Amino acid sequence: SHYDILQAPVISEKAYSAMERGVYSFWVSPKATKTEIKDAIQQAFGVRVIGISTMNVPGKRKRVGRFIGQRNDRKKAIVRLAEGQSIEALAGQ
Amino acid sequence: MKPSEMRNLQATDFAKEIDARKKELMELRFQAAAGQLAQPHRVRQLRREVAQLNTVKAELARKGEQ
Amino acid sequence: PSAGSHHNDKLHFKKGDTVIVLSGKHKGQTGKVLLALPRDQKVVVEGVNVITKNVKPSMTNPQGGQEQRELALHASKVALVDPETGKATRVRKQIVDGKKVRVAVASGKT
Amino acid sequence: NKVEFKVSVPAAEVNRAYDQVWAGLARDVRVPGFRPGKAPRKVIENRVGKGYVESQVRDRLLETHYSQGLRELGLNLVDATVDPQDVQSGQAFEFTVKGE
RNA sequence: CGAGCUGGAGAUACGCUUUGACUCGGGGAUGUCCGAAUGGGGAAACCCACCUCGUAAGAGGUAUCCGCAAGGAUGGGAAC
RNA sequence: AACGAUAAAAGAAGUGAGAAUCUUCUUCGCCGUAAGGACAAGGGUUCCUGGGGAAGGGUCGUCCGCCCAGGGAAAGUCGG
Repeated sequence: SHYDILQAPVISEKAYSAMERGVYSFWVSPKATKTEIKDAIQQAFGVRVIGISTMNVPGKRKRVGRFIGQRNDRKKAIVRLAEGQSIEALAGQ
Repeated sequence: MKPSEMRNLQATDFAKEIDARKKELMELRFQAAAGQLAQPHRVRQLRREVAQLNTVKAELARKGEQ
Repeated sequence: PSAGSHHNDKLHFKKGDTVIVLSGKHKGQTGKVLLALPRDQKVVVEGVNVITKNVKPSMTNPQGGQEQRELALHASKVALVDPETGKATRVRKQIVDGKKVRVAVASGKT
Repeated sequence: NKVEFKVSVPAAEVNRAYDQVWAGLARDVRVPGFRPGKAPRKVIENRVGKGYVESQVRDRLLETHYSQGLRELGLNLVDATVDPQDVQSGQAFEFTVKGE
């Protein structure tokens, strides 16, 4: 409802260089919409959001072996703020 | 966790614990992909406590309704 | 390997009792059991000491010669041996705890 | 025969001492977080900024002394025992290493 | 039952256990999506609804066959 | 025997345990209704960064559309 719909944080170099102006991005569960998540990111931290996307995101990866490869699907959501430059301390990271 | 000093709660504060561990574990994942998580047991025990809630209230729907 | 299902899932010994070693190297060598499990059936007695060496790729300045560790064993010994001779279990008594059984042969102490 | 050697280093040359090593190693160490060339501030101290900082630098400096000590003299010394001392919030750091 | 456990691959650390863990017995509760599946649709696991209960979430109902108060039914079974 | 169209190559610099065959430079040449570019079907993560070198690459290979780690595709209006 508010704390639901999640997956894993983001740490790239581009997802950070843009976070300096107010561009956050938090992955979500393999199943989620855009209307339900919209009210799960604003009521989770405490700030209005405008943009937000979510879609299947697979990623075949492995090492050695004849046991194929698994396809992990983890949707990703990239929210955005209008005037809010920071929320708590995750922006000053 | 299981004693009678837990199932005595009504359907207002007892349900508050349900969304208390789910949100807590949410702030534990961000430390798993950042190298700040040093308590692997903070997830095992946590999820184990979450099940010790939805199972209790579920019993109050058969013992008091038949 | 049947996971060593030859015997059973229990243990005729503990992790705090005195157990000697026989039918092998070092006869009459008494010691205390540390780590042990019924699965792979392993016993770690302070009696049998085997000089071993650990190998580490790169963990902040390796430098590790031959350390001193213990070696696991099987049911090639006799647990609880104080009468200067190997015995077993056949006397079950009680004191004030009716939730635990006792062991004895011709004495009573354990 | 037991001898204990010690050293007293002022907090004057301790801060910049790590600022050159931390940022210096970051430009070499391979971290899945970011590519070797750009590093934020508040990320490396969260990845390995726990026991891969004051520890690595310590074992690094010490090892250099023992290594070069055998290259300038050419004679294996005796056995010594290094003792890890508690680290402060960021000031004078002392240690004690004795031997036979 | 009892003083070990943390699945096979056995590796690393955190931890769970003598206020009776693990494991074995045996009942309960949770049970996404598909699958006769039957809400409607459909190149299985995908898309779209409608209604009722209701702070959000969320819950339940929603095919056709015979009696038509209950209930039963068309699917699956190596071989027999 | 063959190493897969008779569109050829050359030198310098660099790298490296080791280079005809990787990189850089400057020249030579060949395609130019194409040997350019953009989509669709179809493949699937081959893409980009850093690594690696057994095997695949009809020689080498320090290189790869090969092997590993990570990251990368955010649209009320383009398709549906």
